[PDB]
Amino acid sequence: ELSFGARAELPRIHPVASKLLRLMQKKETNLCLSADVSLARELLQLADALGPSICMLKTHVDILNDFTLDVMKELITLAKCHEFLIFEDRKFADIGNTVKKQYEGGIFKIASWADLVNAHVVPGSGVVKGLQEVGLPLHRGCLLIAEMSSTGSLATGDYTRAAVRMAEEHSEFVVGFISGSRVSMKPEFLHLTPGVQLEAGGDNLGQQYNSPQEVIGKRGSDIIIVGRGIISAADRLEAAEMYRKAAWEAYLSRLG
Amino acid sequence: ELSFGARAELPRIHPVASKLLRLMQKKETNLCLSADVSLARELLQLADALGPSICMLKTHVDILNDFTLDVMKELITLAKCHEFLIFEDRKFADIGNTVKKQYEGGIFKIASWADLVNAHVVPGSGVVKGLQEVGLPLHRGCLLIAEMSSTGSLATGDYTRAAVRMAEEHSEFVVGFISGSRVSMKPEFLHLTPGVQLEAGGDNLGQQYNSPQEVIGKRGSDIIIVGRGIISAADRLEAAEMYRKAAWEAYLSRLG
Ligand SMILES: O=C(O)c1cc(=O)[nH]c(=O)n1[C@@H]1O[C@H](COP(=O)(O)O)[C@@H](O)[C@H]1O
Ligand SMILES: O=C(O)c1cc(=O)[nH]c(=O)n1[C@@H]1O[C@H](COP(=O)(O)O)[C@@H](O)[C@H]1O
Repeated sequence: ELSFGARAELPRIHPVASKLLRLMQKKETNLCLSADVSLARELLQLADALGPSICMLKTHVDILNDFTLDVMKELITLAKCHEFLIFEDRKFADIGNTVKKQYEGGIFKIASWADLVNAHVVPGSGVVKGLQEVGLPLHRGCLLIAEMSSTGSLATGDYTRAAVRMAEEHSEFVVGFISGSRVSMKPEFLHLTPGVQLEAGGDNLGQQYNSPQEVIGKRGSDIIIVGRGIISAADRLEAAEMYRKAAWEAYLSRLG
Repeated sequence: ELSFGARAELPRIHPVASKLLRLMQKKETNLCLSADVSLARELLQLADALGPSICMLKTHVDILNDFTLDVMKELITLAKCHEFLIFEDRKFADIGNTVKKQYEGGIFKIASWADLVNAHVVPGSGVVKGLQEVGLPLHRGCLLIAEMSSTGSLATGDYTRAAVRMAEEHSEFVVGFISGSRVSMKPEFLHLTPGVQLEAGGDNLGQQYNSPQEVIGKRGSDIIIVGRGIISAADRLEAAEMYRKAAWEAYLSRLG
């Protein structure tokens, strides 16, 4: 098993994955903050304070009450300053012709500011083809959703195998997965795992939690995605540091 | 098999489905226009001119370059005038806690203006639970995506059966399906079918077309969803009338 720094140099590595893996090793962080807030001021204050602790900030641009492209300009300034990637968790899931417009256009112009986006594989490979026609020219990457954290997920068995095949056949654009575990044996592919908290539990709407030690150490994922475990805490900086140290040590102990 | 007008009166009918079925029978239309345009002025001129020919106008609010809630105010005025429902084709596909915010909030406030939305079933029933916590109080309905028109779709076999079970277990909010065919034997549930053109063919990004006669007459669906077959035509009104007459006759001939 290679370190993040060595994976950053693999011959078939995507440039976006390489940039991410380099800053993960430099900063000793494999934490992605899920910045699940409705106010731009809160998003930007979290990005500034937690920027040093995170490899990635995950957005849902469509829950932000005061979205403007200028808010995203301020977010890019913080991403550059503190060295993290921006991941818009848009979960594209339409025919190729539709997702290309959803990615490039409308009010959000997601491709103009998002290093990474993600897509469901259920529509077939046209979803990836459509996104890549915008994303390849704009030097972006994509994650495919191979497994989900929620109760009753149908992303199991043959579905997960289809997501891995799709990623591997579109390596020019697909840089990894949203998954609960290592699903690809190819080290060029990132595994990002949501549904993470230090304590056992869930929410009232089908979210299920596992610990950083379980998903990084035992299940072999690379990055934890954490929302409420940080966002709902009083001291979001110390919460981020707890998650960072947990995920980083779990990674180091798997490397041996 | 019951007429649309008789289905509108079924004991377990959802009020949104009832309203739709009534106006389909009154206007002799089972055509949903996929208003896949980037300009508000074009969206509104299509809605006004084609309103009499359609039972439903399907939006992708996130490809509209000049979206404002006022544009949607003007669309509701046309929907009320000409009697059609508004369907935002958002394809919610996240955990329940996230989709409730995506549905109610952000810039789009989808639940404030959309009669219908749709959701993927891959995350499990939490997606429906989250949406219904916004949509039930706002008297809205939802369609579940049981089958898709695109090449390589994984929405087949057990997946489609899971979508039908999920819809049937959430009939307070779920009013039907996006499907290629009749998938539910319960007549209270609408079947809407995209991937429709009069001529054989497809697009370059995995879209596949079938005719109105095939999907309404042979496959037993209720409503055709048509985008480019109308939108790319020179005379969009005459194109809409051709699709309307095709879908309506296919429906009548299945009734006998
Ligand atoms: O794509 C995602 O990040 C995602 C996939 C998934 O399977 N589960 C999942 O929870 N998510 C997202 O990750 C975040 C989880 O947030 P918390 O449950 O608050 O930690 C939310 O923003 C979800 O939308
Ligand atoms: O939910 C949808 O309407 C949808 C589901 C599906 O399986 N296939 C599909 O084409 N659609 C949508 O229906 C429309 C099809 O447009 P045309 O291919 O131009 O007729 C697009 O807006 C798609 O996003």
